[PDB]
Amino acid sequence: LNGGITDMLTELANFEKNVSQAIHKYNAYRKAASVIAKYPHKIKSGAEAKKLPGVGTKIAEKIDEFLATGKLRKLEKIRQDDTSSSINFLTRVSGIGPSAARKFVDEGIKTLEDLRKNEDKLNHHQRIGLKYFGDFEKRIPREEMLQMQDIVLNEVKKVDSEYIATVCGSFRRGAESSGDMDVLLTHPSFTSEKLLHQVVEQLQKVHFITDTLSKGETKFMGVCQLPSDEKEYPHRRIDIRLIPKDQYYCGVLYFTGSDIFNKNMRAHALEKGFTINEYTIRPLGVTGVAGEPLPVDSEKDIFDYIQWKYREPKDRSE
DNA sequence: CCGACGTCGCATCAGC
DNA sequence: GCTGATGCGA
DNA sequence: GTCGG
Ligand SMILES: Nc1ccn([C@H]2C[C@H](O)[C@@H](COP(=O)(O)NP(=O)(O)OP(=O)(O)O)O2)c(=O)n1
Ligand SMILES: [Mg+2]
Ligand code: NA
Ligand code: NA
Repeated sequence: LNGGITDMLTELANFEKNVSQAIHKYNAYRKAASVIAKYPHKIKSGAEAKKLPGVGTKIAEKIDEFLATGKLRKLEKIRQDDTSSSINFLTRVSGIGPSAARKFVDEGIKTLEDLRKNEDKLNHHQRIGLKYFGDFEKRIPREEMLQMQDIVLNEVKKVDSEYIATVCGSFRRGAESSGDMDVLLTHPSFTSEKLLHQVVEQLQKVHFITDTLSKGETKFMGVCQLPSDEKEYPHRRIDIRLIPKDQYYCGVLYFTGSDIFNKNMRAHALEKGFTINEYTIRPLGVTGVAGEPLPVDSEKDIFDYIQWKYREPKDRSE
């Protein structure tokens, strides 16, 4: 409905993050683009827009300019700027953030072609990002996510039948496609008071996991691909997080999302005397002092503690 | 007016 | 060599 | 850039 406005605010958001290194301004523009994306009328003026939470004076002014001229001078200008447009573009490679993109552009390295002929100036993550630049920008249809899930749940059970693994994120909520696969792993032997490596190893042995971005005792980030004389599947981003059993369901709730649904839930639990981080749910004592983590054995437990009726993953976009 | 705005695991760098 | 900081993508 | 104490 207001596609021109929300694209403009998303573009400005990227320049803030990537060129100006102004992360809070990036988040501001994104919040503004979001609140406007959901607004159920075609906007007529910046003043109409300013009524929304996240839209302030300068964005109301920007909308005014867009509506009257169909563009924004400042944006048109930065788009045409070689240095800035190249900086913003390089950050599309995974592992090249604002700072590595600035340095490349400083020394004349501006395009994927230039990155291709300068491998030795790329760290390991950035090579993998460049290798899969196009793949990493595709979404994953549900059907492939389900085949991916089949492999992961199978290999994980085969390594030790007492692992518990859950694929979270937009997939756990039932979305028709997904940007990545987030797997949450726990084992009854691991609580708060080798397990990851065994799983990653087995997924590599069956050639499901094809590259490693980073790997510690608790978190793996990397790349995987379904088996193929039909055209091969795109490489996909996979994360595997190993979480102590007593924190597993807080992890699951959180890494299931949505973004927005998380936020309300956290707020609802405040205005109920509980604090929910990704790890624990804790009570707030009569003056804001957090007490001990409360036992949690399922998602539902958390929902009870704060008297909300267990909400299905599919019903969690807010 | 003026500070918050999410917090953290891992890879790699910067300082010693 | 060791420790803390910073970049990055969550 | 926006919000709010
Ligand atoms: N800023 C953020 C980002 C993520 N999250 C939580 C909720 C998300 O569903 C979950 C995973 O983040 P995500 O993978 O970027 N988004 P999600 O999987 O829901 O959708 P897609 O990856 O399919 O685009 O972490 C959050 O609470 N705040
Ligand atoms: Mg996701
Ligand atoms: Na990047
Ligand atoms: Na990016």
